Amino acid sequence: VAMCFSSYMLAAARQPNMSAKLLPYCILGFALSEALALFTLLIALLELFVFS
Amino acid sequence: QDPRKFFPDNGFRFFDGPEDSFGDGNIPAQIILTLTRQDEFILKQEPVAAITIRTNEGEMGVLAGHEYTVQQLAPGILEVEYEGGKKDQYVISGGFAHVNDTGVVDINTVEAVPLEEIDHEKLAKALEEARAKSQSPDEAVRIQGEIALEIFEPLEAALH
Amino acid sequence: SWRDAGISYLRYLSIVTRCIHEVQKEGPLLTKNVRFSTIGWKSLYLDHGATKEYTAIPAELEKIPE
Repeated sequence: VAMCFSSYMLAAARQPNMSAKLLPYCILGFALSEALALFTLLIALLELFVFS
Repeated sequence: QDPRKFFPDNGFRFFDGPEDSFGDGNIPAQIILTLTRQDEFILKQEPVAAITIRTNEGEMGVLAGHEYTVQQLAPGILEVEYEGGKKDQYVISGGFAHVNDTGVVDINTVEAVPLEEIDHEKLAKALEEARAKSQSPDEAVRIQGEIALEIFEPLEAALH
Repeated sequence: SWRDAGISYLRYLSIVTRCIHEVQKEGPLLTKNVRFSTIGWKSLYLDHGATKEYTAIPAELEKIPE
């Protein structure tokens, strides 16, 4: 997550003009990185609340 | 007395440098290059597609709207590529590349000569001259040989 | 290396330029640009009435100022 954000922080620092075009790809890699934690929490919920 | 009859103008004002803005729009399609040796330019604000430098950290390349930077130039060759696919090589003697986010290049150098006016044959003798200088144990001639070889070896590999 | 030897970066550039002017072919370009590497200047400091050379900085590039 922060590695996805950190690259944006340096990038806009190194180039403010491109800060608008890189943000969709920070959002993309952020959501598609957090999805694996989402499915891990889904495993956490399925391991217990359906099994006895 | 007279109240300061003279008023010499600040000579810096005669030059018209860029106003490097943070960028509220798009990027240009081609860099605006301006090469300068000691005092006179060989290239003034020419549109160019790409340029490849040799630096101390390594060999770099640049396109339109490259990140804002400034750095040394290793004593070697410099490659340039226009929008027409052709190329132009220049042997250089150190310098400072000044790249901008707007897309602008100001490469201030000491010397800038085309490859066409150089012969490998004359370079050949100067090679072993530099090697003998480096092998001659003397701080006054050793470093001079190391530097002479530092400038011939890029040419030695660029010619071959 | 050459840095810690005492020579400057400016002597380094001028030495490289002096070396590059040798190898390039003979023509009007070299015929002009050798002027940009030949060393012919000097330095002087005025005595009470006489002229004397302030030789604390040599013009030749191999030497080291002191």
